[PDB]
Amino acid sequence: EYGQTQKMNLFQSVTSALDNSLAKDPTAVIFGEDVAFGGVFRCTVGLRDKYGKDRVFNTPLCEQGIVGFGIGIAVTGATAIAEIQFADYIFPAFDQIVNEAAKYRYRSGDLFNCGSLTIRSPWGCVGHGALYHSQSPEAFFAHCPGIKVVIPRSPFQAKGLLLSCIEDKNPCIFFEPKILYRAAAEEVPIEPYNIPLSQAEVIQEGSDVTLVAWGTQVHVIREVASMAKEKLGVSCEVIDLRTIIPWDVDTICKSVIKTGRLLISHEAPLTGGFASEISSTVQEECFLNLEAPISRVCGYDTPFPHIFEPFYIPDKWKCYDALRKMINY
Amino acid sequence: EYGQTQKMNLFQSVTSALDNSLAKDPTAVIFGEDVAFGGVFRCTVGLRDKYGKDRVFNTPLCEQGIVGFGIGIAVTGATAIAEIQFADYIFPAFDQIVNEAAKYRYRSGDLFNCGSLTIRSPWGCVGHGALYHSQSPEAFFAHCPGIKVVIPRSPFQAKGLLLSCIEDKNPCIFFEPKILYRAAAEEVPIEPYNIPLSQAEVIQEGSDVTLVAWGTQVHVIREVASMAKEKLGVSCEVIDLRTIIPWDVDTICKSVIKTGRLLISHEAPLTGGFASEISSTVQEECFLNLEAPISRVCGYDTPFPHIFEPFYIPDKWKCYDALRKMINY
Amino acid sequence: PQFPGASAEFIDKLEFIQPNVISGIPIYRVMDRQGQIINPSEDPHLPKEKVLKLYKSMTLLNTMDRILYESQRQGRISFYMTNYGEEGTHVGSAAALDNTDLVFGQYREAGVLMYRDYPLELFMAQCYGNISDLGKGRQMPVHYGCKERHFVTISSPLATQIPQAVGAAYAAKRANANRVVICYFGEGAASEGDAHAGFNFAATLECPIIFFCRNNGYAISTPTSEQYRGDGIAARGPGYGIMSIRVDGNDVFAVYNATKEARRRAVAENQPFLIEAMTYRDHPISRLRHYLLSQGWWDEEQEKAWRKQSRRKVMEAFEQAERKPKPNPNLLFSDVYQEMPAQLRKQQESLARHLQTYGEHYPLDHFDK
Amino acid sequence: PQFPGASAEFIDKLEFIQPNVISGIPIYRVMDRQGQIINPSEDPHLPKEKVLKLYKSMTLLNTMDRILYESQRQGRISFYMTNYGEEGTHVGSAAALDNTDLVFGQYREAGVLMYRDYPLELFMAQCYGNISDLGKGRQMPVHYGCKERHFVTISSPLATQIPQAVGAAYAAKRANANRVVICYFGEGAASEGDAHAGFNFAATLECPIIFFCRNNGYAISTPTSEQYRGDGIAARGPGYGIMSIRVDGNDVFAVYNATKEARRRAVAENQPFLIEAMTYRDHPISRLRHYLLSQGWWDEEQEKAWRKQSRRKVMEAFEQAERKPKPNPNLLFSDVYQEMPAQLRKQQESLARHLQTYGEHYPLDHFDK
Ligand SMILES: Cc1ncc(C[n+]2csc(CCOP(=O)(O)OP(=O)(O)O)c2C)c(N)n1
Ligand SMILES: Cc1ncc(C[n+]2csc(CCOP(=O)(O)OP(=O)(O)O)c2C)c(N)n1
Ligand SMILES: [Cl-]
Ligand SMILES: [Cl-]
Ligand SMILES: [K+]
Ligand SMILES: [K+]
Ligand SMILES: [K+]
Ligand SMILES: [K+]
Ligand SMILES: [Mn+2]
Ligand SMILES: [Mn+2]
Repeated sequence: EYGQTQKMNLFQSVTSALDNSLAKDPTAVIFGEDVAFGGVFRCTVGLRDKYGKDRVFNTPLCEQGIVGFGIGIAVTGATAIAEIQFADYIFPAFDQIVNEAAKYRYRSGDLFNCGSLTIRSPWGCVGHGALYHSQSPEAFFAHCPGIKVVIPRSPFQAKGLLLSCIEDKNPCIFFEPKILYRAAAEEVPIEPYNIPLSQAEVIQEGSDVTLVAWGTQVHVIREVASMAKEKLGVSCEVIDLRTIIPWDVDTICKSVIKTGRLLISHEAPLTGGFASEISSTVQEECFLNLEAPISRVCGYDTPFPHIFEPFYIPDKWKCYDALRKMINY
Repeated sequence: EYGQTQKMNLFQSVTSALDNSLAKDPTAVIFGEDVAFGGVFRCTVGLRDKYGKDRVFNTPLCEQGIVGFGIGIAVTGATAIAEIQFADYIFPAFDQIVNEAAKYRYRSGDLFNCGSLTIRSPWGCVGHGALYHSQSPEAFFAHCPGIKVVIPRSPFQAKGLLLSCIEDKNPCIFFEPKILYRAAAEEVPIEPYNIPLSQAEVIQEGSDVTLVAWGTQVHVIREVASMAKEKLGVSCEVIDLRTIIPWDVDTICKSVIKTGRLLISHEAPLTGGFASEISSTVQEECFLNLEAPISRVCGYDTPFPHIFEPFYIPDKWKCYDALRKMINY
Repeated sequence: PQFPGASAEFIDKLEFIQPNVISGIPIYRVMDRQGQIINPSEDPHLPKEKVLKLYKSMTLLNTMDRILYESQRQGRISFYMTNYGEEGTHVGSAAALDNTDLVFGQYREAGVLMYRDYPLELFMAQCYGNISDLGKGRQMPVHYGCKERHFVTISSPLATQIPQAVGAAYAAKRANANRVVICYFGEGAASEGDAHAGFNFAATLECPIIFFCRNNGYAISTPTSEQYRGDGIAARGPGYGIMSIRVDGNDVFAVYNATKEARRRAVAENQPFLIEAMTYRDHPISRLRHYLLSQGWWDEEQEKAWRKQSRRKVMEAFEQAERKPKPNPNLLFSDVYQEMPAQLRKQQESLARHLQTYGEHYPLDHFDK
Repeated sequence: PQFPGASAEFIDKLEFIQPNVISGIPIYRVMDRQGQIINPSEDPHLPKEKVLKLYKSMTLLNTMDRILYESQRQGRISFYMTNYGEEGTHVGSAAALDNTDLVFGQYREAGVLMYRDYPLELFMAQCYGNISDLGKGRQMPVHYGCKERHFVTISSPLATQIPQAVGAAYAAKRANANRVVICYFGEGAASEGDAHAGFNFAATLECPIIFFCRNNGYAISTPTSEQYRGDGIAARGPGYGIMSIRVDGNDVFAVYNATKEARRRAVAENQPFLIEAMTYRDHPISRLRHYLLSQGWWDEEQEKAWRKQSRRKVMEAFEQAERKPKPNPNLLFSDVYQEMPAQLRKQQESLARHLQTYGEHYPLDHFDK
């Protein structure tokens, strides 16, 4: 398919995407807290020595300023790849993201834009990260017309989705599931390649029920597909949404039209989580095919706890039990 | 019912609530940009002369600092009523609101809290406010466990809901529909009174369809109820949600269980708007009663335009046409 | 002392460092209230034609303000922010810039556009949101932008342009084409956290940018006693390692000299400069007038003739603006993203259908196609 | 000059104001590296018992750090932030405070809790998230809080406590019971916009608060050359109208004198003070040791005995912490709001049912009830 490959874990596939970007786009710079020495998750290792201290550099410890600065770079046409050290700390930049980056092109009649901006950030739980090293903020951004939000599930998906976000002409947030940074490696092409934005991927076909998730939770619903087939002889269609907005409404409705049943799952809290947007849309377009209520299996409506994490997350057992009931509705 | 009343418009009913609070709670202070001289919508007129310059005062022009400062007051047990001048400018405080105020009690095991905090802010469209004088940010806050979000529809509802937010022991955002500040007046009691939080109100009973909205859009769906009865002989049940979170799931399901059909409406953009949360929940609890898809009639997924406002808002005609189709589904 | 955070000696006596507020950074002035040059060695000796261009831009801006302000009071436009007291800061600083220097600002920077020859008809088109607005009628009045004149579209949220401006200056440094960025804001906006972000990034990243703070003593109702307690904003520059100066914003020559010299050094040295121009919420126009008179470059007759011609240029542009249609409602949906997502096209399509059936209820008469 | 924003004279010469960085605010020192008092007129002559309490709190904190740090390396706890180099700033400043002064901080302030006698078993309970944690096991390790000791629960997002601390100081002013607030943060956290918000509000609202900035030259990997370009953080105080001083954070006596005097004036005058304590990423403990020796207040034998006793107190608390159960999972749902919303109870109930059926798959063995 894509030429010579190499075993990479997710952090490695990130550095590969960033290295390929800097190599072919002379305007591109990478900046944020502690990126110069390689970053706290090693995602920028070797890149400042390779490309120069004016292209891969540390900013002061100020998130609103990191995003505002990145927008200013992108206004001149240069590629700005900003990092926010944990997705949990993206909120001081919420006004720059939502009132500024997202609206820049619209409000100017396309006289100005920040489409060459990408903000990449570690995301999702990690076993022990508690309130502020665990968050999945995607739904906060989903209500904001003008940004793209993208979340991969593996090293190969990560490099190709990050390359698309970097090259896309709209401000993008790329959320990197941090618990996968050093998990299992898979083969990833050395040279650049793209995976399309706003396109979900059906990774397993099935006929009885549709499962949708993103990031690490995709591996959760893959295991639930196995459990269900094994324990209930139920055929699950398993879908990785990938892009949160704009999202692939088409691929998800087509599937629900075939199976008649949907379970959506994410680590973020239930209330106002993105599963409600997919749920309500699917219900509107597929109403006459629904055999049972669309289920949402999500984190509880609480902050993300340290010691109680094992009981908080929407794990395979929570999902399997929800699927079971849905089958018997 | 509530003693001597007086004709008040919404701005007046706000000052009445704030005056009653300061009169009976010696700890209470009101602060924000330009509140000392009465505020840019006249909501604090006369209150600094009456109660003192240490109790009703101007801060520097810094929203993150306004909310952080308010949280610090409330940590000592004192009532802090902060104002953000337009809801559109609440976003610089998003991190204080979401990572701090909302989580303060949880993360400390209830050793500390900011429950004596209320943030009040002008909200919703105004005819000509364009991108940054028009926004309805409620759905951004709805995904945050630990805050309450409340939105009244009239002067009488406003004073009683604001009094509850002020007195409730959880951090509250009260959004004041600014286009009503000087609209029609209604009788409002002079002395304090409370309207409960997390309780929707059925303002008109009906049998064929349920309509839900909040703020100014409640008057929109009241007119749609009239149109429908007149033009289609359709009996609408009209519901003002009032509290965005925690919301009155019970009152809304009871109604949909009776009517079998639901249309939800809000000025905020469709995607990730709060109507998707009500829609998906109602579908889960009332699935076997749904005669037709739950409809969402919302603003488009764009920023809020100056000159195109008449074509953007989910007005009575948009809603009526959606209801029509839903009746004939 | 061996501490990496600071270069300093020890002291063996406890002494707290006190702000000098009562006797602050002095105010640089070139010409007095009578238009007299105070110290000939500071005179910029701008040539007559340029100085007249300054005068005429200041006064034409003032004529347009008068007309549009009255238009707001009558409700023909929904919003207006004037430039009264700000004509000198803006025309005098713009004149010291290269034409291709990128400008960021907010509500009092129309003077910069005027000096750069932005057509009156376009200031008008934006205020009326008509078909001629390249902003497509999407933003509130006075939210001007011009890509040709290197003037970044204004947004309402205060101070957001400040760290953006620093980014554009960083990017300019890298591109190596000798350009500066200027960023204007008021003393109230300087209290937002984005000002502290911008100031700090500009110094640590070594960016060729001029921060131009206009201090008029008020942010809406809030006097400065309630906005800060240091010696204004200039006193804050040295704390970020930024070279700073304070100038008389009623003196176009003083604004010009400080801006010119800031630009020269910012560009050469890749370092930020802070100019705080003091103004009133004696007036830049009359002060320059007294200067024109003393050089023999202007007189009563010329002044009356120019007042009449500028009034008519403004009213020609005004009447034409008021009469143009607004853009097609289709344009509420474009430029949200660069491309239009299919689900957004689907909403465009739903409005089209809606207006097919219910259009009599919408003001379709005023909008194009 | 008649400008409301600033009190100042005119100047008739263009002169940009330059930062003095090479020769910065000097560093206040009381005792040299040998524990010798340098200038007797600055000696606080703290009584022996208090000074020994300082020494013992610093060293016991260091013993606990050693043990918990190794515990993190072995994976028995998930996170740890030590106090090495910070013992002097924290014990010396806490000692200058009243016991009821409210403390806000972040990751290097356990010294304050130690001086205020927070039980070792509670530092431990929080790190292990066990039943004895009044924080109910909800936050990452080292996120200490104590309502009894007036120590506001730490949160991970940097600088957020700074404007909160200013609010609590405003509220204290109004209550009129002679209390100060102290707010600790690092030089990296001082770059966030919330620091500029806090500093400014403290001066304009006239709040009795001490800002205590610990400057160790680094924020994770980022040296200060990349964090700011002014003369550290102290140089920024005067720009907000805040009285500022810089001290040797290796000298408990110097930290104590500046803190004591800041507290006295903040409370009396309702004004903020800024202390920047310089530290290393020569050591506060050994320096105080040399002082104890020269007064005849300590010796080798006492030092070995105390090292042994403190090690055993720490290990007693450690072993007990490790052996306690974690709290009931029911506690993940409470305190979200003060009351528990019905829809949240419904989720609590769904977990209970879930664990009825699938509990064998959860670590239920370690959690209470
Ligand atoms: C983030 C934000 N908060 C508040 C406002 C409301 N506002 C519009 S102008 C203004 C005063 C700004 O004052 P200053 O920056 O001094 O400019 P000046 O009007 O004196 O020229 C305010 C508070 C805003 N536009 N943006
Ligand atoms: C808002 C936010 N951004 C980033 C981080 C990650 N972070 C944790 S400690 C730290 C360095 C803080 O440095 P400084 O304030 O100097 O304290 P020090 O560690 O030197 O004591 C960083 C960047 C954070 N916790 N919060
Ligand atoms: Cl505004
Ligand atoms: Cl952290
Ligand atoms: K991009
Ligand atoms: K409250
Ligand atoms: K702006
Ligand atoms: K904090
Ligand atoms: Mn001002
Ligand atoms: Mn540090």
